[PDB]
Amino acid sequence: NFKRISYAKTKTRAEVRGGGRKPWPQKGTGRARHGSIRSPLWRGGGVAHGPRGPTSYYYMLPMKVRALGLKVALTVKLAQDDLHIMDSLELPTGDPQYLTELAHYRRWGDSVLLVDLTHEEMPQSIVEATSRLKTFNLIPAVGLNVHSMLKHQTLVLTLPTVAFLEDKLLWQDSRYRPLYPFSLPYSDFPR
Amino acid sequence: VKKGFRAAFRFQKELERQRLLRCPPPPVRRSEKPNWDYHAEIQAFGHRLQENFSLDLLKTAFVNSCYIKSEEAKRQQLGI
Amino acid sequence: ISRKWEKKNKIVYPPQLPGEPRRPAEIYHCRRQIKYSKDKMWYLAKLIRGMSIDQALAQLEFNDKKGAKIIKEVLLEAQDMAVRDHNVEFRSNLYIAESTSGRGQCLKRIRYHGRGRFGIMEKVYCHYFVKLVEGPPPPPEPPKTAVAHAKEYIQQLRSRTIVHTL
Amino acid sequence: RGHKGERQRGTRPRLGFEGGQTPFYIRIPKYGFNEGHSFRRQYKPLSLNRLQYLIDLGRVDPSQPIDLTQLVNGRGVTIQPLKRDYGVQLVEEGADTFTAKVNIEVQLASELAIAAIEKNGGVVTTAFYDPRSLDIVCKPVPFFLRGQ
Amino acid sequence: TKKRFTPPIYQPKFK
Amino acid sequence: TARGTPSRFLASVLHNGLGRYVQQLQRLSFSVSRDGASSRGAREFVEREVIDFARRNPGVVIYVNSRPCCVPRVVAEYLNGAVREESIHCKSVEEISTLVQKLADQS
Amino acid sequence: LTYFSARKGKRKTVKAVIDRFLRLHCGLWVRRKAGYKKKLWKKTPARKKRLREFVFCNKTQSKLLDKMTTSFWKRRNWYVDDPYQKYHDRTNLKV
Amino acid sequence: LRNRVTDRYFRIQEVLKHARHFRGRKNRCYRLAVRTVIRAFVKCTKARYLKKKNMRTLWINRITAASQEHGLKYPALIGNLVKCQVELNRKVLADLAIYEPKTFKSLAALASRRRHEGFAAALGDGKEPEGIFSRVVQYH
Amino acid sequence: IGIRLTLPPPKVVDRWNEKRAMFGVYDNIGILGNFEKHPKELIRGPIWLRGWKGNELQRCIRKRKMVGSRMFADDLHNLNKRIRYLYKHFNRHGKFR
RNA sequence: CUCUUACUUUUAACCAGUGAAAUUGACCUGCCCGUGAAGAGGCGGGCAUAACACAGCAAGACGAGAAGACCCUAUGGAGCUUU
RNA sequence: CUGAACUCCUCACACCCAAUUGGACCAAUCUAUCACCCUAUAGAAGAACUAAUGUUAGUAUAAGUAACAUGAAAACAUUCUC
RNA sequence: CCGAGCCUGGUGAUAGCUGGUUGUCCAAGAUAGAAUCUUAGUUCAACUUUAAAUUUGCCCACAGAACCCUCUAAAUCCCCUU
RNA sequence: GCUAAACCUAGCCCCAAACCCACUCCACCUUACUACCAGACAACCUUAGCCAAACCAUUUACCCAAAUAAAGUAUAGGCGAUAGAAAUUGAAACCUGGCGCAAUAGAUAUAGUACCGCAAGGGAAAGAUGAAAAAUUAUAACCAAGCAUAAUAUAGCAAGGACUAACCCCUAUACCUUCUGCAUAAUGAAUUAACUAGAAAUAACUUUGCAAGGAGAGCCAAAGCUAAGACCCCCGAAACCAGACGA
Ligand SMILES: [K+]
Ligand SMILES: [K+]
Ligand SMILES: [K+]
Ligand SMILES: [K+]
Ligand SMILES: [K+]
Ligand SMILES: [K+]
Ligand SMILES: [K+]
Ligand SMILES: [K+]
Ligand SMILES: [K+]
Ligand SMILES: [K+]
Ligand SMILES: [K+]
Ligand SMILES: [K+]
Ligand SMILES: [K+]
Ligand SMILES: [Mg+2]
Ligand SMILES: [Mg+2]
Ligand SMILES: [Mg+2]
Ligand SMILES: [Mg+2]
Ligand SMILES: [Mg+2]
Ligand SMILES: [Mg+2]
Ligand SMILES: [Mg+2]
Ligand SMILES: [Mg+2]
Ligand SMILES: [Mg+2]
Ligand SMILES: [Mg+2]
Ligand SMILES: [Mg+2]
Ligand SMILES: [Mg+2]
Ligand SMILES: [Mg+2]
Ligand SMILES: [Mg+2]
Ligand SMILES: [Mg+2]
Ligand SMILES: [Mg+2]
Ligand SMILES: [Mg+2]
Ligand SMILES: [Mg+2]
Ligand SMILES: [Mg+2]
Ligand SMILES: [Mg+2]
Ligand SMILES: [Mg+2]
Ligand SMILES: [Mg+2]
Ligand SMILES: [Mg+2]
Ligand SMILES: [Mg+2]
Ligand SMILES: [Mg+2]
Ligand SMILES: [Mg+2]
Ligand SMILES: [Mg+2]
Ligand SMILES: [Mg+2]
Ligand SMILES: [Mg+2]
Ligand SMILES: [Mg+2]
Ligand SMILES: [Mg+2]
Ligand SMILES: [Mg+2]
Ligand SMILES: [Mg+2]
Ligand SMILES: [Mg+2]
Ligand SMILES: [Mg+2]
Ligand SMILES: [Mg+2]
Ligand SMILES: [Mg+2]
Ligand SMILES: [Mg+2]
Ligand SMILES: [Mg+2]
Ligand SMILES: [Mg+2]
Ligand SMILES: [Mg+2]
Ligand SMILES: [Mg+2]
Ligand SMILES: [Mg+2]
Ligand SMILES: [Mg+2]
Repeated sequence: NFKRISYAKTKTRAEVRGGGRKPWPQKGTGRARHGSIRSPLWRGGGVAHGPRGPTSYYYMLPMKVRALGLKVALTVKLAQDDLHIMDSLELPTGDPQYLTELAHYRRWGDSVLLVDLTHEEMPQSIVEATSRLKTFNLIPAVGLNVHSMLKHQTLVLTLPTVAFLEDKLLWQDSRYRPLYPFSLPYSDFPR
Repeated sequence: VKKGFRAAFRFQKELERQRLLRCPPPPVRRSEKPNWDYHAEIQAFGHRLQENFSLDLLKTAFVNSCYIKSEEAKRQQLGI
Repeated sequence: ISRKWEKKNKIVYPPQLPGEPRRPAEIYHCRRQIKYSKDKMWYLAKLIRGMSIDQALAQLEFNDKKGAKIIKEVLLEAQDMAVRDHNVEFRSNLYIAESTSGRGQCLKRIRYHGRGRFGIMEKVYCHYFVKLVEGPPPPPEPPKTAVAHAKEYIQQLRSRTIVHTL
Repeated sequence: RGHKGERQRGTRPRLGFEGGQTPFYIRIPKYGFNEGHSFRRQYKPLSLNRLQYLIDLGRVDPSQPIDLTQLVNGRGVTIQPLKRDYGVQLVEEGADTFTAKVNIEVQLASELAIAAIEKNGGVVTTAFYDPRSLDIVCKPVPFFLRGQ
Repeated sequence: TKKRFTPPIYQPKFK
Repeated sequence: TARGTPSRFLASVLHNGLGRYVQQLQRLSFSVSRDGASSRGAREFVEREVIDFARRNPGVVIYVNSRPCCVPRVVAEYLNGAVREESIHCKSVEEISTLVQKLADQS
Repeated sequence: LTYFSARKGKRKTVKAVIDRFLRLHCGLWVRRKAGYKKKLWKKTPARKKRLREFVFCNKTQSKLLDKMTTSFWKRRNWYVDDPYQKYHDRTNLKV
Repeated sequence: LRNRVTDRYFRIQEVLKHARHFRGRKNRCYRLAVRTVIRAFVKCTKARYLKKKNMRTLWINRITAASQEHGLKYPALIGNLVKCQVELNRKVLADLAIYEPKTFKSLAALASRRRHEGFAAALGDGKEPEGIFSRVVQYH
Repeated sequence: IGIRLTLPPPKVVDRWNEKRAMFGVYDNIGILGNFEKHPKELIRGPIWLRGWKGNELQRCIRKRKMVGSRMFADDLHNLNKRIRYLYKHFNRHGKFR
């Protein structure tokens, strides 16, 4: 929801074309009294309380909270025997059928999330096997998120990725309160 | 047209019931309907009445000559 | 709009067995979009309801209403339709089983009134439905007699129980 | 919403309106409680207990001169120059337990706080930073990114 | 007691 | 409603209980789903409860058809020919155990 | 009161409250007496003595004055040599 | 997102099914039937007090009639059966007068016997002992 | 009347297409990226709504000062009228004061 | 006018054709006395009472029609006059 | 003796005040993920109508009522009456 | 429908005034008064609701609360115990 | 059994991106759409008022060239209602998407047409087979009110309790609104379908996170701080002002 923008919008009685003239005199006709033909009570009139988009739903959880949800997802995957550590994502062949028969023999699951350290150092073997599959997706370690971990049943991490995650997630557990954004120069950051 | 599926599905069920009442189907044997095991239904028959029936005998108490004669007619047509 | 009345002459019954009784023939016919009121036409369809084909044609032949000449035309063409298409041997061996009127698709015109006022008048239309059945007209039900009234009253006196007890 | 009136129709009078009689916030005379509040100088207090607590944890080293920058870098104080803050005032709370030899620079200091620092062999000096310099001394890095 | 008169209102012809 | 509904007099089936008592419940047909949260309570009733319920009622034939379904139902058939259909949708095991037993007690 | 301004979209402050009242950080509001400069020649010294005293306001008044002011006037200030510095905190208060 | 009621048909049919047996337009038009269905349910809820009341009125009328056949009045039968420790309610008494007439005459003779013993005791000053049917069984 | 007589066409959804399979990726670009980027910068849409939230009066006021000089005359006039109506409702009408 | 009457035409009613409008909470829509938001077809106590069209009448339905134009209220309007 | 929704008896129990206030559930719709004769857990919202002399459309009531219309005969040529 | 025309727009004019205000179920719940161009309204108090903290609240024994004065009033206030 | 019912497309909305911008011939400022004759007329100028202030009379926010922050601060003001900066600070930016509508919706739009008005101006309604209609004696039926099939039998808000039994017996003063109080002869409603009405700050409460620190510069802080959740309707005057159109 933090990146949701609703584009729905309706027109009020002030935005519907026409509707400036009083339909008929206030008294005498024996009919109900109306001021415009575009009021909500009318057919073709404005919407009293409708969407007034574009509307944003932006909000931010505290950094320490968002970093803690990753720890829980990584912990739940291991406790439920859904986490698998690798040394390298290099396949013998770029055949997508091999990666599928390999996840069924080891009984991984119907969906697998492959996490590599960087996007440029990804072996071409695994890049050619996951580009043609739908449930075997490959992301870099920087793109790890609770939603994709929960959608996929099995999680696969490489050894470099493990060290990468521990460094980033444990830095929140021991850090000062920010004087200025962490994107600016600091004494010991990054590394 | 209103969007949704629950009300349309629920309305089709009422139409079926209405159709059955207007045109009720002919009755059929319970064995033809689903969820039937003759051997299990005949054991309960005895236990239900608290009697120590003999299955071999009780199964022949429900077999009638008319059914035997017709059962043969079905085989003759098929040569079995 | 619905046109089910014309589809009733297309049902085909299975051949009857030798012991079964002769089945009477049923002939459905109608006329659509008649420039006439269904309320005025109802009095004509109620008249011949239950009559014979030849008696109904005689009552409609000397009636002054406009609907009479229209129904009589529908009966004459249903009579011929029966013997020609529905295997009816005698054209006089028919009686009016069902006869009613229905509302048709009507138009709307403006009727002017005084003081710049106006009304909305409708050019009325109607349908006429008739069903012919082979055979003589069923005998009318005799009026209830005193013996039946007394026989029914004593039957109510014998069906009464002791209420609100054992 | 209730029944009729201004309550149900949403036409209540403004906040403070008492129905017509001179309101409470208007029948009271005016006095200069907050006259010139935006031009008064403020100083975030720094107690000797706080300072000694920062030194015992290593967040502020007494081996080098202690100035306003080192205090901020150690999260010892939080200066708000935009809120008419002019620095820190060294207060005397925790003078008895204070035991540290430091060279601290503070914009204000009490007579007793000075004695506690000069008793242990330290030096305390008072210096003035204007609002512009005060923002630079507290956050130098954001200032070095301006090319000034 | 001002003279109060309501003028007739015709409806759309197409109806 | 009374005036908007029908009525009957108190009665029994074949003078039941006069010479001997005969259980009128004759058949029970469950329709549970292997997958589906609606059938969670029905699956646990089939694992521990239904087997012990059949031991006590040997005159009732119980059928458990596990198939895809969004609303699990239990159909009870009685000697007199009556058929009562009921839904166990999103019901706990304790709620299904008191319902099935009610069906066994009825005529 | 202006709950949403037309330029910033935020709540405004009533400046008639700022020129008459003082808010202590604890939540108390201090005021003057109505008529401490009016017709002193017909009033007694006892009445004049309690007319030039700074008094507190009640719960209903203080809740209103807090709604008529923004959060900037409720912050903790550290003015230099403030005469009301000691009154911004309560001591030995229960319940 | 525009949401509309898609199942308004079923919402009104659970009201009209209780109005099918009404008369007039309040058996098919929701606006009219809802106000008469709501009155029917209230009448049915308050009728549970009248049913119990009218039953006891019916029993008493039948007991009164069965007691006059034996020359007794309702108060003399009910009041004197309680004095004989016989706790039979109106429902049972009315059932006995219809289906067990020989037992109801025995109960009326008992009440008439206990009634006559009460008069005899009212003429004495306590010296004479209590009647045979006037004795009371004690429960400790 | 008011309810369809037939069932609608089935609603087939692919739960494993590109947009659903890769939803949520790069939401922690800051935590895991040394805070070079902020997640709000991944939001696309109106330039006056990126990484910002408000009510209709706040949204309308913000749109008028950010893209109001590029708006069509009729749309701008309606925006100003909407701001006037909302100014009166929020500041003068309601149950609470 | 006392004091009305007769005839003709229109209307009228009947047959045929065409075919509006205001109105309408639902109605299985009686009388007397009493009661009651103080004037009851609908409540209480009594009386009356098979069903049904057509033509007439105008006592009632506080009958229809127009959110009373008289009167008062609104920190509601407007026209005119003025030291 | 009759006589209540008072009280007892058998069983059960949150299950009879306007405005106002607090709380427990929920129809349908969309989205995420399940499910797969129609559901589940959550997130969202143009999210529920026996009443505004309400808006539009349909059809009744009044009512087959009010009201409307074509000079005559004949050979349809023509003539007659006004 | 000229005590001052019509159309469009400002305009969703304003209305302390009338009318209307859409699913289920349970619960608590009737109020001294002051000010006000104010008495067809509002604000404060009082009553009422929810959450929290704490300790007393209700009922009430003696003793005790005015002279001036016409009803030598029914009563109240205070109040441990219970 | 009639009348009807039902449908999914037409297109539309909000963004993004990109600046935008004609043509056959002939005719058209005179009475426009009229081939062809003596002329000289020329453009610029503070908006007001409704409303708020519970009247009203000074006054009462209206993009004006960078998001944030400084700050609703300085300051202005029947010092009332309310109005309201700057210095300074300094961010991001990949059109081809949608927890948007689906024929009373969404553009008024099938069209600014039909129609109304002298004129300015106002301003609609609606469609639905199938692969094939060069398969049209075709695409089944079942559903609103309204009628028909099928008028009616003492007595009464029309039902409920019931009953062998429809009625007969017993019990029962329609609904909403508005009121001290309505069966009231007080208001509204012929009926069916669809459409038609509670929008948010301050503080506080509840549930997480971290903790003398909290927060993804700004701000708060003598257990606080961050985040989330959860409270504020609809229709209606007579009027006022500006600019056009009309003898
Ligand atoms: K407000
Ligand atoms: K005469
Ligand atoms: K009359
Ligand atoms: K009248
Ligand atoms: K009223
Ligand atoms: K008022
Ligand atoms: K005014
Ligand atoms: K339209
Ligand atoms: K009244
Ligand atoms: K009236
Ligand atoms: K009325
Ligand atoms: K009403
Ligand atoms: K002229
Ligand atoms: Mg407008
Ligand atoms: Mg208006
Ligand atoms: Mg619209
Ligand atoms: Mg005319
Ligand atoms: Mg109201
Ligand atoms: Mg009031
Ligand atoms: Mg006629
Ligand atoms: Mg009326
Ligand atoms: Mg009377
Ligand atoms: Mg008559
Ligand atoms: Mg007359
Ligand atoms: Mg009036
Ligand atoms: Mg005025
Ligand atoms: Mg005015
Ligand atoms: Mg009793
Ligand atoms: Mg009780
Ligand atoms: Mg109880
Ligand atoms: Mg559900
Ligand atoms: Mg849900
Ligand atoms: Mg709604
Ligand atoms: Mg409706
Ligand atoms: Mg309505
Ligand atoms: Mg008439
Ligand atoms: Mg006539
Ligand atoms: Mg004529
Ligand atoms: Mg208004
Ligand atoms: Mg209660
Ligand atoms: Mg005054
Ligand atoms: Mg008052
Ligand atoms: Mg006490
Ligand atoms: Mg004003
Ligand atoms: Mg600036
Ligand atoms: Mg449209
Ligand atoms: Mg119908
Ligand atoms: Mg009666
Ligand atoms: Mg209502
Ligand atoms: Mg009154
Ligand atoms: Mg009453
Ligand atoms: Mg009446
Ligand atoms: Mg009135
Ligand atoms: Mg809100
Ligand atoms: Mg003016
Ligand atoms: Mg003018
Ligand atoms: Mg002229």
